[PDB]
Amino acid sequence: SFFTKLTADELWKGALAETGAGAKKGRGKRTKKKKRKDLNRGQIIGEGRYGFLWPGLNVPLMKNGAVQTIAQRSKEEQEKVEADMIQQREEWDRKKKMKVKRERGWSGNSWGGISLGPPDPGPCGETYEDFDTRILEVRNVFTMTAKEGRKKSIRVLVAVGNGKGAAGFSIGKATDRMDAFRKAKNRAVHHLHYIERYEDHTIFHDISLRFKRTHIKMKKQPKGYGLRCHRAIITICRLIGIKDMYAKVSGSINMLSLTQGLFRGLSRQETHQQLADKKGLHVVEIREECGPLPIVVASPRGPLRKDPEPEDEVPDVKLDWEDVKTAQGMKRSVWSNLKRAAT
Amino acid sequence: DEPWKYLESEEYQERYGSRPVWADYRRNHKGGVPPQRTRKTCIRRNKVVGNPCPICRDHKLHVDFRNVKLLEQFVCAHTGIIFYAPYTGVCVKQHKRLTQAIQ
Amino acid sequence: DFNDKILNEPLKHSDFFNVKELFSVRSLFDARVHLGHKAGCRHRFMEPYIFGSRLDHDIIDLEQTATHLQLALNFTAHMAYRKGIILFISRNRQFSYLIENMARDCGEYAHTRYFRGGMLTNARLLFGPTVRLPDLIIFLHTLNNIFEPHVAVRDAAKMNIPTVGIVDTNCNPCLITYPVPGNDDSPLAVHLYCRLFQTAITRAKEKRQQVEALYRLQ
Amino acid sequence: KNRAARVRVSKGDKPVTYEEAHAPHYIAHRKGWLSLHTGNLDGEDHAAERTVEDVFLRKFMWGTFPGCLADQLVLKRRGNQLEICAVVLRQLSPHKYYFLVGYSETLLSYFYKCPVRLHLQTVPSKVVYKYL
RNA sequence: AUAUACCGCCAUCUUCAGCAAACCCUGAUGAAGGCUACAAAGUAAGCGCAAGUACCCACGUAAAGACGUUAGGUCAAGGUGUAGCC
Ligand SMILES: [Mg+2]
Ligand SMILES: [Mg+2]
Ligand SMILES: [Mg+2]
Ligand SMILES: [Mg+2]
Ligand SMILES: [Mg+2]
Ligand SMILES: [Mg+2]
Ligand SMILES: [Zn+2]
Ligand SMILES: [Zn+2]
Repeated sequence: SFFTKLTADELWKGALAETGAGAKKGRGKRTKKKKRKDLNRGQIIGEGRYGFLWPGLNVPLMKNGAVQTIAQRSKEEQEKVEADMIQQREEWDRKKKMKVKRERGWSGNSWGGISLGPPDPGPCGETYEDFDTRILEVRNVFTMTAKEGRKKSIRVLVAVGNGKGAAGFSIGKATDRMDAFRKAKNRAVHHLHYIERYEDHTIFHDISLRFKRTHIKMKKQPKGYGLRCHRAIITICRLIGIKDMYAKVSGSINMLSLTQGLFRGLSRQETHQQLADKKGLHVVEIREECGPLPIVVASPRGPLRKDPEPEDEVPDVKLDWEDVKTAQGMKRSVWSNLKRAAT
Repeated sequence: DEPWKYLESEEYQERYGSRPVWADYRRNHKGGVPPQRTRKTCIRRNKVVGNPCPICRDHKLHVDFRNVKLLEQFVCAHTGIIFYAPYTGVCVKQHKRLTQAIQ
Repeated sequence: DFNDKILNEPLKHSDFFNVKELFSVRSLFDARVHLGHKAGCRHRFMEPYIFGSRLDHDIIDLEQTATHLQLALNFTAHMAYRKGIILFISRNRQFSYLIENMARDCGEYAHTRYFRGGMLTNARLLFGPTVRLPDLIIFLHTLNNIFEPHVAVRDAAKMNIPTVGIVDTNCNPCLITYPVPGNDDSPLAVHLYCRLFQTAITRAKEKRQQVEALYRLQ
Repeated sequence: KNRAARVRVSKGDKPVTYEEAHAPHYIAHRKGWLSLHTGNLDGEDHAAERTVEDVFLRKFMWGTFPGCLADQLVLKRRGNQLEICAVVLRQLSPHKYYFLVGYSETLLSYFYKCPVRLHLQTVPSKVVYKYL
């Protein structure tokens, strides 16, 4: 009955069944979810079956300086208005239900190559529009409790960078995905590593290191070489501003340790000015395109050392069997040199 | 337009900007490493297939030897070696056409 | 731009605020700053500041002492002339009264009581949205009662705040920007440091005042 | 665990009003009755009729002023007279407000054979007492 | 028909005191933790406990008693999603 009727919000609650058993324990549902709808906004207070014209709400009260009165909307006008409402609801539902196209990063259903936009503004006011974000991984860690049992909390790792040699990574943990994202983005913009680069696009020299049982070898390359590296390394290099490199990872594959070790290496790298100021000699670069020409890169800011470095033959050097293999060419592997995508 | 004025036009800039054309294109393929041989063609029987390459989807473009600032899009300005079709994201047909055009 | 010129003028001049006249090695030996804990209390990073050992006791290099002290005083006086806010820390209860009193007399501020977690990093949330953190920290006792490095040096190195601490044989001068070797525990040395800082900051303040008065005249 | 005329606590982004924020055991302790009549008192009668007409007119005017209200009604029945008191938002036009006021007044009068008056207080946005 | 879709209403540990948004820090920036007052990293919105109100008091009795566990009970108070008789 009319008295039996009641407000719509409780109807929608009971129809959705948002909470009570389906949600808890994480059992969820087999991909059926009823979307709430607002009919209150849809039709204005005027519409009815009997299309009486109301000068108070439906029609302007005065026309040509003449008062109006109640009148009848005939059958043709009534059905016209009905068709208009039908089509309007159709376009409303169409615009409601549409595709969602978030840029495919590393793969579908993967949160790797997506950017969340620049960092959030600070309280004092600091717009980081130049900074860009990327999400390295996403994993749903669980810890158990007496009353809750399995408790899901999402952890996220993110990195951010200018594109001008300044960047930084961070982590964010929370029950909500967006909240964890925001936490991690703020943490990263607060914790920033800066790294130098030789010609604005490369490291100064080849590096090889290990970090928590994760071995890495990053090799300098000239211009137009490309980025044949892990996808995470490529994202962070895009953020840094360097556009060519080679990189290989062996042993463990853990994203956080990888990022930490890579940033550690790129921060401990040596600049040519520092190396000259340390050694006391003039640096000389030689190219393959340019002939036997000494190209001075940097000189010691202090006084030059008179005697040169004594040429040391058969030096004590630790090197890699993989490097020796690649130099000898006897190595063979179908998976090494491929026609991969753009950079 | 058969001439190369579509590039100097403003619609090309606003649609691409200062970046290359191949930069925005992305391939749908199997997991991890993509196939080493691109699709054979982007159009067939006056019909276009899904996810076509950019030069094929933009019919206004014309692969011509004369458009130097276009044909230099793919070959690196620092390395005279042209890029391969899996790199540029285009089909083999227009790839070969572009190769002989640039030659 | 002339304001920046005035701010930069004292930079090129060394000992421009007359800090060398303040201290002398005689006064240091009188205040017993050369003392140190036993060799068992020795620390690797503090080794090079130790001139030697005697009777299971360590002795500090007073030349390095005076050098670092001159550098630190000149820095503090430059910051005071620049209006940079300075904050003292000394968890030692034996001198909190005196330190707060000399801080009042100087006009500069201090914190002798228990240091609270996240006081500096989360200082915005603690106090308010916009708060002017002190541009310089100093330490009259680097270590806490538990004899571990106070959290303030780490937090300051984090938020890029310079620090000037007097380091005992047990302390870690690695994180400190301008560490001054000395005797943290002796009241004579404590009073000496307090008076030196009083003189320094007061000279800097009055010099800034007279300089800005001269510029207003001109 | 009892759930009665009270709101579940959320993360803290839930604007809540006084009456639905407070519990049903704070009626006389920290609230007032929305309706005011003597049918509940001893000696009188017609309490069922009072209550049914109360709920009827509440739901009626709620559905004839959709999206404009920001609280429950307050009814004041002094002898034969009836006074409705509501709080609404300044969303729609005063034209519509006055027209609907007159319409509802006339309908209530002709239906319940009762002298009726109505008062409403405008607010820019519905007041919030807490964020639950 | 489905309380193993739900709202609405409640049993329950509770004859509990914990639950916690938003920040910071530690662990090599891991799952996670953050307790020492003669004090060593926690700061805490909010909820609840509590306080106060009801009965005869300030005690006592009632009332209240959060986050959640039992897919706890209830489609037969009423309404309602889905599946059905129509
Ligand atoms: Mg997919
Ligand atoms: Mg009960
Ligand atoms: Mg049940
Ligand atoms: Mg009870
Ligand atoms: Mg109570
Ligand atoms: Mg059950
Ligand atoms: Zn094609
Ligand atoms: Zn000591």
